Amino acid sequence: GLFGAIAGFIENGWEGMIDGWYGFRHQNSEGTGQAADLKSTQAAIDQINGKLNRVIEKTNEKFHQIEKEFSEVEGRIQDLEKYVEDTKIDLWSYNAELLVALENQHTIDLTDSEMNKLFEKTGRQLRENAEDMGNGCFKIYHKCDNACIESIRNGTYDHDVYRDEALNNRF
Amino acid sequence: GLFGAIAGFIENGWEGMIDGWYGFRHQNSEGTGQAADLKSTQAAIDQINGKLNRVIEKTNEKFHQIEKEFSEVEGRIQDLEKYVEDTKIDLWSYNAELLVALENQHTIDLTDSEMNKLFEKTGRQLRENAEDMGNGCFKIYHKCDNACIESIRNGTYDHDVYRDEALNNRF
Amino acid sequence: GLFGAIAGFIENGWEGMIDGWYGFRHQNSEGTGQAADLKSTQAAIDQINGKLNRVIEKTNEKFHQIEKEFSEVEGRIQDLEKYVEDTKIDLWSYNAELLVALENQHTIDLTDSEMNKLFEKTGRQLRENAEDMGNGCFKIYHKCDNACIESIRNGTYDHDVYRDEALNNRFQ
Amino acid sequence: PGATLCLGHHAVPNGTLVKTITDDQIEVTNATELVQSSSTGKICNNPHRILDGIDCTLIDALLGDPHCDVFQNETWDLFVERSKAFSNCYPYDVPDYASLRSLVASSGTLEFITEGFTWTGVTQNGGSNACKRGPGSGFFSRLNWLTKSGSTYPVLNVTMPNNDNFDKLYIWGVHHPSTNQEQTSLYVQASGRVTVSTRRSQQTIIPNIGSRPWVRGLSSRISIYWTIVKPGDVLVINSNGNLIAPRGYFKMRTGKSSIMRSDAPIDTCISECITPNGSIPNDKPFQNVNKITYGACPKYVKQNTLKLATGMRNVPE
Amino acid sequence: PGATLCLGHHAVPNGTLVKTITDDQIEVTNATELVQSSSTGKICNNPHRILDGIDCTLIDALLGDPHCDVFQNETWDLFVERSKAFSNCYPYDVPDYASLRSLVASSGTLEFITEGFTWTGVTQNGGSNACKRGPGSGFFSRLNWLTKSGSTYPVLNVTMPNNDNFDKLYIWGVHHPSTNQEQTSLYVQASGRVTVSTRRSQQTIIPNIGSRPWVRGLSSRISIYWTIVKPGDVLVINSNGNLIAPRGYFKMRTGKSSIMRSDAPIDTCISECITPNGSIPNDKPFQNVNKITYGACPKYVKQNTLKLATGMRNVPEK
Amino acid sequence: PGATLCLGHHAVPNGTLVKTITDDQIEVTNATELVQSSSTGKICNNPHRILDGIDCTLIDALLGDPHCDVFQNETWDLFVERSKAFSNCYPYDVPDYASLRSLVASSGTLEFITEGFTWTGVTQNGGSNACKRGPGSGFFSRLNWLTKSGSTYPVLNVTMPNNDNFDKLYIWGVHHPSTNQEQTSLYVQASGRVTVSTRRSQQTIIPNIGSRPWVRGLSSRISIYWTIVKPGDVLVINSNGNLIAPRGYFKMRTGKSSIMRSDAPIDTCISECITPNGSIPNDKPFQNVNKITYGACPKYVKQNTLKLATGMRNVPEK
Ligand SMILES: *[C@@H]1O[C@H](CO)[C@@H](O[C@@H]2O[C@H](CO)[C@@H](O[C@@H]3O[C@H](CO[C@H]4O[C@H](CO)[C@@H](O)[C@H](O)[C@@H]4O)[C@@H](O)[C@H](O[C@H]4O[C@H](CO)[C@@H](O)[C@H](O)[C@@H]4O)[C@@H]3O)[C@H](O)[C@H]2NC(C)=O)[C@H](O)[C@H]1NC(C)=O
Ligand SMILES: *[C@@H]1O[C@H](CO)[C@@H](O[C@@H]2O[C@H](CO)[C@@H](O[C@@H]3O[C@H](CO[C@H]4O[C@H](CO)[C@@H](O)[C@H](O)[C@@H]4O)[C@@H](O)[C@H](O)[C@@H]3O)[C@H](O)[C@H]2NC(C)=O)[C@H](O)[C@H]1NC(C)=O
Ligand SMILES: *[C@@H]1O[C@H](CO)[C@@H](O[C@@H]2O[C@H](CO)[C@@H](O[C@@H]3O[C@H](CO)[C@@H](O)[C@H](O)[C@@H]3O)[C@H](O)[C@H]2NC(C)=O)[C@H](O)[C@H]1NC(C)=O
Ligand SMILES: *[C@@H]1O[C@H](CO)[C@@H](O[C@@H]2O[C@H](CO)[C@@H](O)[C@H](O)[C@H]2NC(C)=O)[C@H](O)[C@H]1NC(C)=O
Ligand SMILES: *[C@@H]1O[C@H](CO)[C@@H](O[C@@H]2O[C@H](CO)[C@@H](O)[C@H](O)[C@H]2NC(C)=O)[C@H](O)[C@H]1NC(C)=O
Ligand SMILES: *[C@@H]1O[C@H](CO)[C@@H](O[C@@H]2O[C@H](CO)[C@@H](O)[C@H](O)[C@H]2NC(C)=O)[C@H](O)[C@H]1NC(C)=O
Ligand SMILES: *[C@@H]1O[C@H](CO)[C@@H](O[C@@H]2O[C@H](CO)[C@@H](O)[C@H](O)[C@H]2NC(C)=O)[C@H](O)[C@H]1NC(C)=O
Ligand SMILES: *[C@@H]1O[C@H](CO)[C@@H](O[C@@H]2O[C@H](CO)[C@@H](O)[C@H](O)[C@H]2NC(C)=O)[C@H](O)[C@H]1NC(C)=O
Ligand SMILES: *[C@@H]1O[C@H](CO)[C@@H](O[C@@H]2O[C@H](CO)[C@@H](O)[C@H](O)[C@H]2NC(C)=O)[C@H](O)[C@H]1NC(C)=O
Ligand SMILES: *[C@@H]1O[C@H](CO)[C@@H](O)[C@H](O)[C@H]1NC(C)=O
Ligand SMILES: *[C@@H]1O[C@H](CO)[C@@H](O)[C@H](O)[C@H]1NC(C)=O
Ligand SMILES: *[C@@H]1O[C@H](CO)[C@@H](O)[C@H](O)[C@H]1NC(C)=O
Ligand SMILES: *[C@@H]1O[C@H](CO)[C@@H](O)[C@H](O)[C@H]1NC(C)=O
Ligand SMILES: *[C@@H]1O[C@H](CO)[C@@H](O)[C@H](O)[C@H]1NC(C)=O
Ligand SMILES: *[C@@H]1O[C@H](CO)[C@@H](O)[C@H](O)[C@H]1NC(C)=O
Ligand SMILES: *[C@@H]1O[C@H](CO)[C@@H](O)[C@H](O)[C@H]1NC(C)=O
Repeated sequence: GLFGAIAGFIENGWEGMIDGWYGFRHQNSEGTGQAADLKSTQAAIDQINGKLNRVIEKTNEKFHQIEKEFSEVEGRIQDLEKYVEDTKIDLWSYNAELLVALENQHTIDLTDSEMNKLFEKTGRQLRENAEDMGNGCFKIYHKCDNACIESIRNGTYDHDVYRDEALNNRF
Repeated sequence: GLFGAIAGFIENGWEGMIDGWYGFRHQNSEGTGQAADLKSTQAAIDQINGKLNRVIEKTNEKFHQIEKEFSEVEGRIQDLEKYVEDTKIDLWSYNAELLVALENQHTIDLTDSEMNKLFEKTGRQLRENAEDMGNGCFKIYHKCDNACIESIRNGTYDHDVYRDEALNNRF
Repeated sequence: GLFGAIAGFIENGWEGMIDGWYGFRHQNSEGTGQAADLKSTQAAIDQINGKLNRVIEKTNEKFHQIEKEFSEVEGRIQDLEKYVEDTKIDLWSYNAELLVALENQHTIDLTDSEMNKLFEKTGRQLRENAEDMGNGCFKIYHKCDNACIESIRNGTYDHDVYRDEALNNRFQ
Repeated sequence: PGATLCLGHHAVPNGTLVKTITDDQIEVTNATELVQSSSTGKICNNPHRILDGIDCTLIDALLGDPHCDVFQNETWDLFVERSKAFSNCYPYDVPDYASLRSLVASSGTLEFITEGFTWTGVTQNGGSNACKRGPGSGFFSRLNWLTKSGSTYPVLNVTMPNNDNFDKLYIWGVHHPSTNQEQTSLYVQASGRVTVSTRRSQQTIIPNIGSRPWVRGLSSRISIYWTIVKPGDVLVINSNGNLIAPRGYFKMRTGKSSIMRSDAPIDTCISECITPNGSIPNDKPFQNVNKITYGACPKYVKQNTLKLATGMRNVPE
Repeated sequence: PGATLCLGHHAVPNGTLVKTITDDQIEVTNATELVQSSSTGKICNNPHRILDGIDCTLIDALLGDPHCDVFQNETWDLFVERSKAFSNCYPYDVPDYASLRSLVASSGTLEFITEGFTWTGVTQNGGSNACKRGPGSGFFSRLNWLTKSGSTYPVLNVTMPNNDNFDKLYIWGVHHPSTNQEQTSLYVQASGRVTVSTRRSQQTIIPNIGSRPWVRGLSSRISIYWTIVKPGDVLVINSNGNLIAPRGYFKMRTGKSSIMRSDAPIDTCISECITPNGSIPNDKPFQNVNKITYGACPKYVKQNTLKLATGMRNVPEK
Repeated sequence: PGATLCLGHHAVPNGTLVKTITDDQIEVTNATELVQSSSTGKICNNPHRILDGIDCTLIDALLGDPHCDVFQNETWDLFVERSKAFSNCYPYDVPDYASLRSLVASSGTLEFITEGFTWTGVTQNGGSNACKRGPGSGFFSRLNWLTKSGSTYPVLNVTMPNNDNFDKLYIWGVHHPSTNQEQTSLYVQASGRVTVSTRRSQQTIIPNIGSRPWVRGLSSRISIYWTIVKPGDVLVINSNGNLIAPRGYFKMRTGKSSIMRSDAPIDTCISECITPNGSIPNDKPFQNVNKITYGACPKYVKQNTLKLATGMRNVPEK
């Protein structure tokens, strides 16, 4: 993808993360855990539902048209009827092929983008208390029990509380 | 948007920024101030004017065509004339709908991208003298008067001049 | 481009990089050098070949159609034949124009992206042993000989080996 | 002394392959089909008014072939013509058959109003054993076969004004005998003529005497013509032989009606979109069931499947 | 002892809603309309040459219905036919009327050249009270109603070569009497015929006899036909009755000319694009005014508005 | 004591200009052309079966104009009509010529099967010095010009059932004499008639006597008609004069055949796509050579060039 997170610096997906599209796994002295990130999950889902609803909106309604199958050979007028329909079908077929190609490229990029945005947001919370290990993980340089982890996941982590401990450990 | 800056880590736009599209606000020892960034603003404007000029370039010119309204019932030939026109209109209506959807998605992403590029460029100038506070602001760890702020805004800031002071304050 | 690397923080391309699309130049105690990055180069090439092969795939096969040139004035039926064809040509010409505009915008952005991804990946390997100079170059704060440079280029650099040396140089 | 916090995304063991700008096949966690490719095989009778022609074509119902008179005054959104249909009256043809079928189909009704045409000096209501109605010889219900009375067939000259506020469709014909004995025996004149006109249009048809192939015992034919009379205009019919006269007009409507050839059964169920293969759902934007459709239908495309990704790239390893 | 430096972007109290791939409505700071949906309601008389048909259809100006005599030799880029137009000459029809109207409209001129046809043994210039020119009887200016002279109508057999370097359009007709008495009284033969040919083409018409509804006093009709003769080809006309003869030819041109039905008034002003509703600007790529257009026009679409974003997402509040 | 590691990308001294969403021209390192704009100027004779009409149109080959009889029973994927083609037999017209030409071109064969029609009481095999076959007078090979025998021409009434499982195409005609003397010398009756029908179709043509322009000595004409007879149906031909009879039927086929007008020479070479200008390669998705094509062809567009970027932005200098 354009952002290089999914199928990129994140080595692979998690089949065990069932209640969200994106999320956090941790290991600390209390064990390991996992939780979905609701906001990123919902941002991707909303964009994809938005896209989907634009596409499957309102088929056209047509009534009397032209004939499209013929039981007798007739020449010029039938040649034109068949050519008009064949032309129409080829143009719509092209439209359908192009539409899904563009949409799908964009769905893969926007989902990659949401992974990357969650990664960036987490890093910004952690300030000088953690380092990016390069694989979508942060090494956190202070004791970080379950409540502390949850404070990162819920956006209330106060980096200043831990900064002295963390800097001593990093440097 | 894809880059996560506009309507993202930058919480909202500034109605008070009336002379530019993107820019800087600061607080230092001489007070607070705001300035537009001309290059980022002009890059966004130039790309938008470029795409607009492509879209509004050259209408086709047509002269004698087919009839499109009819005063008497005729059957097969008229059914065909009407079908041809209705088919054409539906195809052009689709092209128009898709063109503005793709264009508009791209305008939102390219404007988000310009905001993010300006942010990254600023961080890169500041080197080890500042930290990303996570909301589009940098905390600068040294006295940075008005001339110093302007040196950042104009791309001439010399991080080495302040590094000792900054590192002492950060760590 | 959207990522701001090519024609951005990377100020220009290298005409002297003649064996890859993306790569590295270094200076260390053993001199200077250049090397193509094969993975980034191939990722861009593979995406471009992918989109080219989708575009040049499968022309349509058509046989008996309608007449498109006429030697006599005839009025209504000929008017319609010519309008159907003119309409078709204008629609395909529009599809062709739009297709190359969209593809080309995207090729520029995907190549910019591949540059940016390589830069970010390199940064991540270096951890606290280097700083981004802001022009696509890293200042590495330890002695880093040819084999060390190659360890970065091949993705096996061990930041812990050099961390004490680098931090001493960066911060003290 | 510390902790690790990893960011990640979900995956599934087996995702779905889709196409993009750069890849003919790439796996995502989920996708949805945009091409409708199946039908139940049955045409739903709601919400459109469907009229099953059964053994009858629309033109045979129009003319009033006796086995089709069940359809007199019927209406439809969609008239469905079956492959088993057959004609069982006087052998006929219709120059520009396709146009007459189309304009009646689009009108959406066979509502017919009889008018008091006076035919002085001729015998009315001729019939044939090629067109039995009950046990006896008969003829199209909507047409009136005129022949001589006594030893003469005078010049017929009749008019019917349109004093209504809608357009009238008149269906009429011309009889082509197979021999001169037949021509003179029916119409006295050795050669006939039929002229039907309005203030703005006219048709004169000269009958042609000769053998066509035996159909239902007959080498003779009737040719069918039509004339539309607008409000304030007038119909005049003038003939000295071979006229197959109208008995009145069909009321012409405009609206959403049409016609379709199909052998699919009709079922009681609901579907906006009708194809000859049966009704199809219209939740998807495209369909590959049939280029022939009626109603609110997905657009026909050549592809039998097109998958729209609705999830991220699937990277279970 | 430090500073803060924040990056940001502008916003406005209320922007404009646009559509994207993912959103049916999202607010941006600015947008521009791509559908032209209005017209002044008047057709501008420049830069295209507009010819107002007034009370005349193009076919009646072609044939030369007397009240359309003012259109003789006229030219146009766009002929405008009005709903008030009426015919006031011999009642007629044109099999394939639409094709004759189209090819004349496309040729863009009624330039007519009289030719010295000789019609030996018949009376020329027949007229009718259905087709008055002043208080007296008349006929289409470009057609010549031939009838018997003395007690006979001989077979007419005439040719007119095209030795020019452009195509000639010949308009002619066939008279359909209402009775046999009329037929014989005018043409002597009990059944006429008209055959008009070129080297590789022919039309043969047999008149139709019978009563039809009175139009301006008459139960009779004329049917109009047309024949194009290319350089080096020739016209031959052969008839033993019922011929409505040509008087000459219309010069055929190719170019940008056309015809439109409209009741919009013509105004002194300039616009490349014309619809029946009136002229419209063509700065936008699309329009929803009318599927019928002439000139350099935006493309007709069904949408009445389509907004192209020309600024960023408008985010005045969190 | 340290090192510097710079990331970068390649560039070239001059790349190629392409179009994007935002730029009419921007330089990339490489691009490829998507519009085929050239042809060799020759039509390749493989893989499609090409039949060069040389001096003959498809209709003249169909009817059996003697100089076109070389084409008897020929087949083609693409029939190529040349501007130098000429007719050299009895002068004729075909109402709806374009449709007969189309349906024969599409059938892709002139395979003809003679049938044993019986024409009792008329003389067969009429010919003309307008249509020489070798040194003597002759006629179209597929048609049979019937005239009186002795002093009479009876009512012809013949039938030919289709008991095959393919459709039969019958080509037949009607003679229009230039004078009554010719009409009666040939056909006895003063006015003829031809009626040809199947179980659900019929066509009656009344000849029209009179002069057309002199062509190869003749001011008379033949008009050509056609009738298709399906399996289980039957043909009836009924005439009391002026019938130009069929000798049998053309076998109808369905498939990929067509016809094209071109003066391009035909070369020994291989190309799937044929235009009147010559064959063209079909590796590109679009072409601007000709809107007329046959085979697996790029789509015709108006642009003469469209470049697809195949490299990044070319930024050799700041
Ligand atoms: C109804 O009206 C039409 C139109 O007027 C008449 O048609 C004309 O008929 C005449 C007589 O048949 C035709 O005359 C013939 O013209 C031929 C073509 O001439 C061209 O080529 C020659 C030689 O190269 C040139 O000299 C000439 O200028 C032309 O370029 C000639 O080849 C014929 O000549 C041969 O036959 C004639 C007559 O038998 C002899 O005089 C000659 O010596 C020679 O043997 C011949 O002159 C004329 O072409 C017709 N015109 C058209 C437009 O069709 C009908 O005849 C008339 N019908 C009736 C029943 O009256
Ligand atoms: C002009 O020529 C025409 C063709 O030859 C003549 O038409 C023929 O006329 C005869 C006499 O009426 C018809 O004969 C009748 O045929 C029917 C139907 O026969 C078919 O079906 C039956 C039953 O299934 C079957 O038994 C036969 O084998 C046939 O398959 C018979 O039922 C009658 O008894 C009767 O014999 C011909 O059908 C008809 N042929 C065609 C092709 O139309 C016509 O008579 C001639 N006209 C003149 C003036 O002489
Ligand atoms: C065949 O029938 C038609 C229609 O019925 C007859 O047409 C009618 O002919 C009469 C007698 O000329 C016309 O009368 C005229 O009416 C006008 C009023 O508009 C009046 O001003 C005149 O003084 C005259 O009386 C009548 O309009 C006309 N009707 C129609 C519908 O055309 C025709 O006469 C019949 N033909 C024969 C040969 O009998
Ligand atoms: C964010 O996470 C923290 C850590 O779990 C939450 O604060 C704790 O809440 C638990 C359970 O309610 C209490 O036992 C602790 O006393 C709290 N600790 C602190 C540091 O306050 C906090 O509620 C969460 N905030 C939000 C917005 O959900
Ligand atoms: C894969 O994506 C599709 C489309 O978003 C999902 O189908 C929708 O699911 C909801 C909830 O069941 C339904 O109410 C909608 O009607 C469905 N929409 C369509 C277009 O079918 C589907 O659930 C997703 N599959 C998985 C495994 O998540
Ligand atoms: C066939 O339908 C027609 C058209 O609706 C019927 O004609 C109408 O009948 C009703 C009831 O008698 C009248 O109120 C209308 O005024 C009639 N319309 C016209 C224009 O005359 C006709 O009665 C129907 N025939 C039958 C046998 O039901
Ligand atoms: C819907 O009916 C159409 C028309 O009968 C079917 O298309 C035909 O399918 C058969 C078998 O594949 C082919 O031999 C014919 O050539 C097809 N005709 C055309 C015009 O395509 C079609 O398969 C049916 N589809 C469904 C879903 O029932
Ligand atoms: C341009 O003129 C057209 C044709 O009259 C107008 O379209 C018609 O508008 C009326 C009233 O809205 C409708 O009832 C008709 O059905 C329309 N006819 C057609 C053919 O669409 C149209 O509104 C005019 N446009 C403008 C902007 O003046
Ligand atoms: C292929 O042949 C076509 C048709 O002859 C050429 O198109 C003509 O080109 C000339 C010169 O440019 C124009 O004046 C004509 O108007 C064109 N005719 C039509 C019908 O478009 C065309 O140039 C040829 N293309 C190539 C590559 O040889
Ligand atoms: C940048 O900023 C400083 C003021 O802090 C000023 O002295 C210098 O001239 C500026 N350079 C430019 C290019 O404006
Ligand atoms: C990477 O480079 C180092 C240093 O030269 C070398 O020891 C090692 O073989 C390389 N590894 C790979 C995977 O090529
Ligand atoms: C809005 O966009 C258009 C197109 O660029 C521009 O002409 C107009 O002046 C803009 N208005 C503002 C407020 O910038
Ligand atoms: C029409 O133009 C022609 C050719 O220029 C000319 O001979 C003729 O007299 C003109 N007629 C009128 C009414 O001016
Ligand atoms: C390459 O050539 C063109 C002229 O054909 C020139 O305008 C363009 O700037 C050149 N590109 C570079 C990178 O110098
Ligand atoms: C330019 O791109 C095309 C298409 O992939 C390729 O065939 C050609 O060799 C390329 N040229 C260069 C300079 O790489
Ligand atoms: C012409 O083709 C037909 C149909 O294949 C064949 O049966 C017939 O014998 C052929 N005639 C000749 C002379 O080869």
